[PDB]
Amino acid sequence: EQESVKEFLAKAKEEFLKKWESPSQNTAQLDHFDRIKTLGTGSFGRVMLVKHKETGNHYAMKILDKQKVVKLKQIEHTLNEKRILQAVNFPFLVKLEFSFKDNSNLYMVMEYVPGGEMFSHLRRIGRFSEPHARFYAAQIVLTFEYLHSLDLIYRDLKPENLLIDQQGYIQVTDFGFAKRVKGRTWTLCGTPEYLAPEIILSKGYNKAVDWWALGVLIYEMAAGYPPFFADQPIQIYEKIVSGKVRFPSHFSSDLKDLLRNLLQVDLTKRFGNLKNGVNDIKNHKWFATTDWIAIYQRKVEAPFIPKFKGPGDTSNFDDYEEEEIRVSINEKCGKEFTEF
Ligand SMILES: NC1=C(N)C[C@@H](c2nc(-c3ccncc3)no2)NC1
Repeated sequence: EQESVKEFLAKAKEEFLKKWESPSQNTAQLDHFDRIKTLGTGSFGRVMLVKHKETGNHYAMKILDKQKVVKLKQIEHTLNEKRILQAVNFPFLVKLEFSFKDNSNLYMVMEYVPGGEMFSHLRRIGRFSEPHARFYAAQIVLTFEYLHSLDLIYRDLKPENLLIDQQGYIQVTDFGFAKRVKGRTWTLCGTPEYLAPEIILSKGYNKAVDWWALGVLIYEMAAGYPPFFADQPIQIYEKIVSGKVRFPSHFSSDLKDLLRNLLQVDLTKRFGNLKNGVNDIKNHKWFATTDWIAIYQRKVEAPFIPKFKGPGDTSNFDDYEEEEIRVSINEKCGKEFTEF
């Protein structure tokens, strides 16, 4: 508990709270950009590569359909996402540069990270070596230390949401389930393979669900597949609440010991949620070679640099059908999104 770390987190919370209490709004508009390519797509929104017409800079624009947000009951979650993203600041979190709305849509304009998703690189290589997995895991440990000290839970850790930048480091994206929480919270949300047992059982839960998800991620990076999988979600949930996990023989003894303490079904015994907090993780034998300050300062040479030609290259993302960005002549759902 060195005073330099305590003072760092105290200042981090001061700066977050000032932006949290006075958010920015309406800092660009759609016809300031040229549309280039669809980078991914979902049930109420998509992400598109765009170019700013006056500066030439590239950005990733997240577009949400207001009517579909209402129908799928995601109003509060969408308002959480933009308010948190405009208030945070950390080396491994993606930067929000603009936000605005119009008659039909909500827009969040982020920095474009051209190296692609961790998911693509993991599946192409097969599995990551333990030093490679540990480089990425250390970045997530520091990011969760930051978020939890601001009373934020993240709730969507998985390889699809971790983007690899030009230096080989992580940028975390997608804050659609992130929330400010003083105590417990109760919403059923997340991705099935990564959910903690207390979410599945409809209990009130806390930041310990992020430390469970870190155990799932480290297992998946080091093995090539997640610890709990099956064809139907109900079958995945039965394996999770049992907590029975089998480890490949190539895992080191230190790795198995860390994973047994992160994938602990009893949340009151889980690493990250004991009296010493994150320091039970930082001081574990599996992290003995990690220089925590050098990682934060980005002074460690990364194990892998993505191949791409420049800031507008899309070769590390995949191909989707290209659809219109339509804006109605009439305003939709104006009252619901007043504060956006
Ligand atoms: N399943 C999900 C994806 N598959 C993509 C992800 C997301 N990616 C970006 C992005 C930011 C900057 N540069 C490139 C991409 N923003 O959100 N949302 C969830």
